[PDB]
Amino acid sequence: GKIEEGKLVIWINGDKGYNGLAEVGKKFEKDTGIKVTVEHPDKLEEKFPQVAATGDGPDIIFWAHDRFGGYAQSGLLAEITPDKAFQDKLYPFTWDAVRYNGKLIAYPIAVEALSLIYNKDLLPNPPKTWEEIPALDKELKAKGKSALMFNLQEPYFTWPLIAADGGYAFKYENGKYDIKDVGVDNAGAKAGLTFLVDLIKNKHMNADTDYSIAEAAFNKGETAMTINGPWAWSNIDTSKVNYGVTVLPTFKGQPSKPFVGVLSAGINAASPNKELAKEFLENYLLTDEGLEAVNKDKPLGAVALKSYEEELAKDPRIAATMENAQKGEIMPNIPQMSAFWYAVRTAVINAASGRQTVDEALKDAQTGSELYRQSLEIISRYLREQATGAADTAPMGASGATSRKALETLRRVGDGVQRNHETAFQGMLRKLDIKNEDDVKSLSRVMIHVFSDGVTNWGRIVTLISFGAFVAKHLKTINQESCIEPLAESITDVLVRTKRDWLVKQRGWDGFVEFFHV
Ligand SMILES: CO[C@H]1/C=C/C[C@H](C)[C@@H](C)S(=O)(=O)NC(=O)c2ccc3c(c2)N(C[C@@H]2CCO[C@H]21)C[C@@]1(CCCc2cc(Cl)ccc21)CO3
Ligand SMILES: OC[C@H]1O[C@H](O[C@H]2[C@H](O)[C@@H](O)[C@@H](O)O[C@@H]2CO)[C@H](O)[C@@H](O)[C@@H]1O
Repeated sequence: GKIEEGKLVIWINGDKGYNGLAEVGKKFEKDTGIKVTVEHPDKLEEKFPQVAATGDGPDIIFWAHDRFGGYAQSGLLAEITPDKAFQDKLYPFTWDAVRYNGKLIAYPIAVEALSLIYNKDLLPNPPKTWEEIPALDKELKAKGKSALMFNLQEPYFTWPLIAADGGYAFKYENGKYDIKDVGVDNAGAKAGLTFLVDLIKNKHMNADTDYSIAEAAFNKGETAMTINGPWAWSNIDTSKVNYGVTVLPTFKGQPSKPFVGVLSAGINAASPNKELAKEFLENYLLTDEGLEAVNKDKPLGAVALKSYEEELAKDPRIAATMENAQKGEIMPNIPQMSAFWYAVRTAVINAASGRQTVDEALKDAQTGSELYRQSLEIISRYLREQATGAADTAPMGASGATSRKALETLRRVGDGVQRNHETAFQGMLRKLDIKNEDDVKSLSRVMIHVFSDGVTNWGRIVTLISFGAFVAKHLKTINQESCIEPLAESITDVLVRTKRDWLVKQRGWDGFVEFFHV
């Protein structure tokens, strides 16, 4: 579809201050005559990339910054170009959160971190350690209360415990991510998730607890503690619970490490209202008055706007938010975050329910989180060596035996396919008439149509990749060798997005190697 010119449609999550945001919209309308519609659809972070890819969706999307790199990589976001005067009004680290491939892709709004929230009438002093919670629950159960309830359906809430003893998403060293180094199934991650599963086994928590259930229990005074972000404080205020906000408990003597989000506002690349969107965000929302309107509805956390943050920083709840943030880590914004979160979501739910053991659950999560990078390594190497006649001398890196053996297998089976099906391959090549980088960009749709709509098996995956090598050879011969790595990226994207679940179920590329073992 087509986004309508002369209005603004905004999407924001239903846990945020969307009524406050709508008030800012009304102020904008009063000056400009432009109606601002604020919506909070379910699963908006999944809906956005689907609808925006067709030139549809909201003019402005609000989410934590972690999702925005994927959106930017997909061409769904307009580049943000504020002047120096405006940029200087926000904290530099918040702009860093919304930078992707050297470009600003959103406006930062506020810094969010989970804290421990406790009922002072039940628990005058909160526990300093996770390890003491079982004994505390026993004391409280005898009085008809429980120690702790929080959302076990979203891995955002369990991550601080998984990370505490050494779990990590993507390793960060010497000022850089090693995207090849994933820390989801190490001893530290296992210890944290085992502690969570044991809480459930011992009836201190219930696997089915979600956001609404935990919120209701805390706000009714039934449970002594919860884990939540600043947005939750409004409903607690309304409940009149005598609450405190504090540092998360330690695990094995180490801080809980929340993944820190920067609520950010991106402009849809398909919007015909980009100038209106920039005006709204810079001159209405990111002002003391604008942020106050949203914050009074549901608190934002530590806002990006320096002038207003100076007022808010005096609040002990914000001090606690920032203490927890400093103990955690700013989320990456790399496109692979979506897959990481899906993988860990499934692991936590399956481990909590008993569907998988902790070891089984985190193994699958590691495979899911590594899948893009490993698939690209294999596919890129095969395409490039096929096109040039010479292999890549670079070390395979992480999980290198699997990558090496997969590439060996692919050489054997993929060369066979190209030989036996040379006629069909040559015919399809000529039909597609691939001349340049723009023509390569058009293949994704065709690949999804032909590949993804068909039986899922390793044979069809070999055809996908082998035909890719056939195209790569063609690109080299016509002096378009620069198109090969984009092509490999495109093939990988199609494969891992459309066959994610199946691939993880096969043990990924180890399954491929076993399937074609001579
Ligand atoms: C009938 O004519 C097809 C040949 C089939 C022989 C094959 C052995 C079957 C018996 S099979 O094993 O069942 N596999 C598939 O049918 C199959 C799986 C994946 C595919 C395809 C087929 N494609 C159509 C093929 C290619 C040769 O003739 C078609 C290519 C594909 C769509 C075009 C654009 C494009 C661009 C890039 Cl870079 C990469 C891939 C593509 C998508 O990937
Ligand atoms: O649970 C995975 C989930 O975590 C984060 O989402 C948070 C969000 O940042 C908060 O603003 C608040 O709305 O709670 C969400 C968790 O339910 C990531 O930002 C998100 O991408 C990820 O899927």
